[PDB]
Amino acid sequence: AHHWGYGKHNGPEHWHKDFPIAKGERQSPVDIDTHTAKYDPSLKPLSVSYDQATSLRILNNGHAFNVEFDDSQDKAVLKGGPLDGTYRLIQFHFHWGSLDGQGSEHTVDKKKYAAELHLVHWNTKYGDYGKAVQQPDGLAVLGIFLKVGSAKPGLQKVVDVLDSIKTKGKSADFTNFDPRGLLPESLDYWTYPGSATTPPLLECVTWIVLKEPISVSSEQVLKFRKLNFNGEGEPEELMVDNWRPAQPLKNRQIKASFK
Ligand SMILES: NS(=O)(=O)c1nccs1
Ligand SMILES: NS(=O)(=O)c1nccs1
Ligand SMILES: [Zn+2]
Repeated sequence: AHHWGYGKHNGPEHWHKDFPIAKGERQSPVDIDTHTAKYDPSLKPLSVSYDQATSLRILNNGHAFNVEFDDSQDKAVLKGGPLDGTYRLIQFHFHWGSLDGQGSEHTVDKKKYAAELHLVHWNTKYGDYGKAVQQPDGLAVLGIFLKVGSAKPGLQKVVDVLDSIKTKGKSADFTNFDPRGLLPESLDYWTYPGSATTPPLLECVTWIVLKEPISVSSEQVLKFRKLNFNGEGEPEELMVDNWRPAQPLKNRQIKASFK
């Protein structure tokens, strides 16, 4: 069974041994070189349609926490931008650091942010998530950087439930959460073809990374860092530094939606 993680002994440098696609041609995350990314006037504005989102549950899965949505019909969808068709929101989660100077997966001119939010969506033309991840255009992940400054009011409900899901395998009800409160003002973005950033690292993602970070407070991110990778009663390993470093860009172009 899976035994990968973020530690010295099972972290990103080890993943290729059980997931050889780790060394593939379209791995994520990557560094976004802002001077090399080309404005593409053919890209569209994103359409983020979360008005009818139905959050259900929050789960500590031993790698991050996922806020899960009802994806049994088109309630919260992502369309437009670089995408063809309709992508349904299934879950969001974050990656973060042990200190504010690292935590993001993507970097911008080598700058690491304190954390990165991933809103994960699957292409409805493949019928279910498991089928979608087997396709090069199966997922669309909306990535949003977090910097530390003022509090993000819409994040507080998430932070306040974390005490109840401290350890791997714990979940809690998480209904009526509006993910619109996690977005920045601008939907300007970069996009490129990549992969999931956790094993099995499937090369199925169209990445859409927002240029504008959101601000969260130090206190909010400190609460992320109180979670545990371990299960209940096991030796405590704080859930920190659950980010994969930037991978080689190889034969890919990062496109900008903005001039
Ligand atoms: N990250 S991994 O699953 O390939 C692994 N490395 C050592 C033991 S298990
Ligand atoms: N961290 S991520 O959003 O690229 C992801 N991995 C698996 C499903 S979604
Ligand atoms: Zn992620």
